Amino acid sequence: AFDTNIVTLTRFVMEQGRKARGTGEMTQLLNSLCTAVKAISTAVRKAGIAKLDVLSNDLVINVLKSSFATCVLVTEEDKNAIIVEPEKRGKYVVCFDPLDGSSNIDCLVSIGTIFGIYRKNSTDEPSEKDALQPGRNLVAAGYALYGSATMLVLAMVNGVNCFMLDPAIGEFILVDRNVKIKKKGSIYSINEGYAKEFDPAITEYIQRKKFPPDNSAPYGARYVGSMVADVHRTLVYGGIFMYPANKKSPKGKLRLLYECNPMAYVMEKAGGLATTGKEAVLDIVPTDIHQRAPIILGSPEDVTELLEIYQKHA
Amino acid sequence: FDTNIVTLTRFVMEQGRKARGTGEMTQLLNSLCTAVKAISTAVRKAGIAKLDVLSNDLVINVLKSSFATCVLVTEEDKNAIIVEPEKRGKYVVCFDPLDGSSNIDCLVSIGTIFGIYRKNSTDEPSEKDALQPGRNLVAAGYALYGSATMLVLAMVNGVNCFMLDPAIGEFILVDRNVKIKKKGSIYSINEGYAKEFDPAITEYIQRKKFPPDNSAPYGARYVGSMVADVHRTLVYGGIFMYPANKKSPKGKLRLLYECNPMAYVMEKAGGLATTGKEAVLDIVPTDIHQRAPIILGSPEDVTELLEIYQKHA
Amino acid sequence: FDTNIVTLTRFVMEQGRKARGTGEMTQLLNSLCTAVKAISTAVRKAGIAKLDVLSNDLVINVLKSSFATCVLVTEEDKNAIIVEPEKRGKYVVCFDPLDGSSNIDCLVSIGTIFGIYRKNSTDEPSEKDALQPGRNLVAAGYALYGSATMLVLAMVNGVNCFMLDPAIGEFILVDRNVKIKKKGSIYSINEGYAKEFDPAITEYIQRKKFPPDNSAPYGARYVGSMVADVHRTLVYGGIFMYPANKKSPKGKLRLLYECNPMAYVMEKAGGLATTGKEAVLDIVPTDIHQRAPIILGSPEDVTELLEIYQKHA
Amino acid sequence: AFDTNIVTLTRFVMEQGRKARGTGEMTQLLNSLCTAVKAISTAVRKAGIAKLDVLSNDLVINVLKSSFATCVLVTEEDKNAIIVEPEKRGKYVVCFDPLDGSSNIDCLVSIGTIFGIYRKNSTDEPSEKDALQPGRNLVAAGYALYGSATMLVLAMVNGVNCFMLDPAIGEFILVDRNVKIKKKGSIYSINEGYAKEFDPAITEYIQRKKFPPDNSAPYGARYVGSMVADVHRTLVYGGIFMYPANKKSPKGKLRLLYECNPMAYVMEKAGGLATTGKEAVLDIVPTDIHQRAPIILGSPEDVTELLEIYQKHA
Ligand SMILES: O=P(O)(O)OC[C@H]1O[C@](O)(CO)[C@@H](O)[C@@H]1O
Ligand SMILES: O=P(O)(O)OC[C@H]1O[C@](O)(CO)[C@@H](O)[C@@H]1O
Ligand SMILES: O=P(O)(O)OC[C@H]1O[C@](O)(CO)[C@@H](O)[C@@H]1O
Ligand SMILES: O=P(O)(O)OC[C@H]1O[C@](O)(CO)[C@@H](O)[C@@H]1O
Ligand SMILES: O=P(O)(O)OC[C@H]1O[C@](O)(CO)[C@@H](O)[C@@H]1O
Ligand SMILES: O=P(O)(O)OC[C@H]1O[C@](O)(CO)[C@@H](O)[C@@H]1O
Repeated sequence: AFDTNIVTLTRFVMEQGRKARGTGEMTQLLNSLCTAVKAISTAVRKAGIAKLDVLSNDLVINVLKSSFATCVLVTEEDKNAIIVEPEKRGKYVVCFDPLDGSSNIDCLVSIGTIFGIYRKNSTDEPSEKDALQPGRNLVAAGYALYGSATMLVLAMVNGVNCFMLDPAIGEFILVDRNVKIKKKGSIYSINEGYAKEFDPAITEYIQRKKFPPDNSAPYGARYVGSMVADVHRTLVYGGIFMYPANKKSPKGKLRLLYECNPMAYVMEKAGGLATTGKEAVLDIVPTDIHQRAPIILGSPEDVTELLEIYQKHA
Repeated sequence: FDTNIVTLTRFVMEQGRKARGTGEMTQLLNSLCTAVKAISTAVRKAGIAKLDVLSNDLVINVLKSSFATCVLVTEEDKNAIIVEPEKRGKYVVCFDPLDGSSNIDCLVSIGTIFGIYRKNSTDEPSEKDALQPGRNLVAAGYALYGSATMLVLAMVNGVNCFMLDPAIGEFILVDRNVKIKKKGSIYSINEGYAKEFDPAITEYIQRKKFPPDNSAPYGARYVGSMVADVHRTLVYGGIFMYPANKKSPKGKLRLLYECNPMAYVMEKAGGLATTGKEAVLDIVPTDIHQRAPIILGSPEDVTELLEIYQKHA
Repeated sequence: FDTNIVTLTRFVMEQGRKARGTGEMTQLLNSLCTAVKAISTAVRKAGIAKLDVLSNDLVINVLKSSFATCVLVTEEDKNAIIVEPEKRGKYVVCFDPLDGSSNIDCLVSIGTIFGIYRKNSTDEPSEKDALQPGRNLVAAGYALYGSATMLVLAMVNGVNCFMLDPAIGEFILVDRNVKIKKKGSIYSINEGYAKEFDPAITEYIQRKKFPPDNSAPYGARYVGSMVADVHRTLVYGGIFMYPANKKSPKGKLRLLYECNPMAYVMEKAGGLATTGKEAVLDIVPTDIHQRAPIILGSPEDVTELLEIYQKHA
Repeated sequence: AFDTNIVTLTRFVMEQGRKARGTGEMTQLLNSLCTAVKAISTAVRKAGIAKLDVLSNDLVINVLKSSFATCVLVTEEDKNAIIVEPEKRGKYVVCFDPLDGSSNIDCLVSIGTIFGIYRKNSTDEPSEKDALQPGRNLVAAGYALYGSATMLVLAMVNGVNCFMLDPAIGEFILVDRNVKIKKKGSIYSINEGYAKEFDPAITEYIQRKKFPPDNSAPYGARYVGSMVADVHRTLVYGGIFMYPANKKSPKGKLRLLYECNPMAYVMEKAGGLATTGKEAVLDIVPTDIHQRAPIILGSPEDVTELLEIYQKHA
């Protein structure tokens, strides 16, 4: 044991970013983010022995500004975009959900940090307009799951890679390289306590998973109620995850910039699909930083089956 | 930096003192905690570089070494393990060393479940000493390997929750005399089995989604890991169900080391635990690996479901 | 991933079983290990963001809570602590909770030293029960907080060394029945006290540097922390000295909780421990904070120095 | 607790290196080195539960080459300088002692990693000649002490800073900023088992510390027998550390490039002095990568007192 050739997230992003002639900024940005992720992981691991959304928020803003790689930051927590001080500005726009579903801590349900990184393209002064790009423009996106293990999943133009935090050295080690989702899965994930408010396409799809017409075995249902936990299971095991709109949350619950679009970019770089039920989530041009969206994502055939049922109903 | 920390060892030692006992339960839970920490560290790095097997070996070894056990029943072993005379003590332990190990690929929280009986007869230790009603467990609980490692322990005196402090390797008392909510707002079941359900489960699920008294509908959650789902049911209230579907008409979950521990914890917290026909804890087992249907959780929610079972007679 | 790990708790429990005892020594060293891990974590981050005090409070609390002690003697406390009747057990423990705490500024390895006696009288617990010859300790040792945390434990059966595995928070048996080398090649003393030495220490130091039989000279090492210097003397052999200099003419180090533990460990490993006039362990103490001169280490090296003390009469 | 504004070694070197318009290479180099330091720290912390000089060596070479910041590496272990593959070359020369005094592990004596970093100045092809610069040219030097805590001490042109590894997050936190050694100390550190072979200046100096002519209190002696442990005590507490030549190790024992010169640069940036007894260690132009040297270092007045005794004797 004592491996002499550790592949850390920093080393990985460097061996790619160097083959691309990049300015070192991305490595710094993500190395910073990793420091915040280990700090939150440790706090969550001791939380009952020991508001954490708020402390997590502050920590992520402070390591991102000190990376000297960012210029506009968008949080769930902060009402308006944070524009970084000129001395510390670099060229990226980061949109992040710092501690997704923090009420789930009480029940020890695995929660996560979700992030999306854009490059600032304009010549003008950093404003929140720099944050209003469609998901399609993301240069990197991902999440950190704080579970039985801490996994950082990073998607960049070349594919999805998983890194697991080795607790003894405080480093994310590359554990799965260029991940791809199954074509067709066997689990559907949706909160069925909203049955009453679902649209017809949704309702027909669930019945087809439970009562397969085709008289195969019905799908298994799974719903942790933590988006990072449910998307991680959908990525490694396959299947479909659905948070559509239901009358009483008419534009969906999840936020387009820092929950839906990071997950949709990961899904797509893994060979999966992500849609509202009408358009692809990554093509939506955002008009508000806290804009909400329906999302259905997962294995290509499963999503395509629900898209055909949506087509049928309009 | 807190100087009078209550650890699981201090806690169990002071309760045992009141029994005017031998010290054997404290030796036992002390050893079990060593195994729990080692499985926790293993799951935390399961990826960097099967586990159910090592977990099984580890729990058996630390328990044989405690000088507190005489019969051991594992999910992994066809027959009960009888402890060597020189290491025998008075307890029978039935445990599931790493429930739903397949779940580790997806980072789903899993855990160790255990039930401890006292051997009461004078003849040689055997499987029959483990074939007691769950109502006769002297202690039970589970360790959850999740974003934090938690050990929940129920004994005659209540349910207490201990969190592993990873900096000093000790389980610290963080929650005392846990009691479940009387009525919750979450139902937990694998609805992919919908065609396989019976009339009462099906009518109950339906009235959760479409509430007759025009109430708020229940939220649904189903992690797919018994320890995670039951832990949320304990701290948040609600109902968790794994009834008989026709592919598992006795139920899926095993009575001695999955259903009975969890049911003993639920009833100690003021919750209820039923098959839909009898109390889980009052079933008299005939095979150490027999399965049972389970419905457990907040009292009003489980009663409601029991009233749909009997309004269906 | 090793499934039958020998922890200090398993080790002490199986030896105690042979005594047909009460289980009290195991309760005691189990609690002391909880305190040792917490002091270890504290020293490892002493810088990020006094400690002798918290260390002292922590050792007293875990010991009062073990139900195994009745008198406690600390470096930090003017008088012996008598344990409350409801928590009293049979042992007297004298300990130094964080020896040479000033050394932490320089990252010098420091440690906890302890000696355990059995209270033998029938009258109420008092300081007099701690005023026994070191020869009558039933167990002694130290925990070194260094690049690794090590607990060295000596009891009637030998010296064993246990290393803290920081991933599972358990002390693992890594070295069994440690015996010192008969003759070593390192002498350890604070030579800045050179004018204060006596004739025999001065002639001995001189013959280490300029060996009369034209031998190899000894290496000198002096960490300035009793636990580090004595630990190197145990694993590597040699001699360690803190004789009386005229500013400390009784010696500096305290008999009950620094000299006697270390001397009991040395004699159990086959080493010797002297003041230069008597065996340290046979001194009958009159004050719980009295000091003594100490010279301990490999048998041939300590004898040689004893022959320069008597060739000086 | 849970501090939201953690100052890590990476953040520190970045906030300096950015004010200097540097290429990001130094941050990468030292971030790499920190990964190797945490890995060795953890191995040493479990060594008895569990050649490590050799494994440590390999790990340090592999993280340095992957930093894309180095071109020539010099180790105690390897006979000749390691020239890095063109794809991975950057501009620094690193000379390192990977696990100083590894025999001291058996006795749990604190040992360390020592490093010196030069910039390659030549226009020619990386060779070991790039490593043969006098200590005066070092752009950064330092050490990692694996003790009761792991401390990384880093000296750069601006001063000496201490960082302590926080074990829970795997990060070196800045704990002492712009450190300076005491002018005059009260401890002298030398292996006096060599008394017989010392030169007259040394011998006179030790007697003056034990039998102060001036009839003050004699100095205290301390000698751990681990250079990193003894230099760290000399830096924080003051005093003098001496490893001169004694007949049977006639050019000193310690190596000029990766033991003496990193320590001499730290001492001097802390306001201390480091000398052979004849010249300043940092002005010696090395001719062999494994060249040995006398070194006496510590508080300015203490070293100056021994230098005057050396002057007297020639
Ligand atoms: O209770 P609901 O409405 O099903 O919410 C679940 C969703 O809410 C969150 O907890 C926060 O958005 C997500 O992690 C998850 O996908
Ligand atoms: O020390 P003993 O003999 O094992 O007795 C402990 C008994 O006390 C309890 O801890 C509660 O009084 C029980 O769980 C157990 O049966
Ligand atoms: O996939 P299913 O059929 O819903 O079963 C999940 C159940 O099985 C297990 O994975 C193993 O018993 C449990 O942890 C869990 O409650
Ligand atoms: O369990 P008890 O009564 O405390 O006895 C333990 C005794 O056994 C030993 O561990 C060795 O036989 C002693 O150190 C101690 O006095
Ligand atoms: O500075 P001195 O006088 O050599 O004393 C060092 C001794 O004092 C202590 O620091 C405290 O007793 C010991 O650890 C050590 O052996
Ligand atoms: O035994 P000696 O000759 O005093 O050697 C001590 C020196 O050797 C080393 O162990 C290795 O060079 C150093 O850490 C230390 O300064």
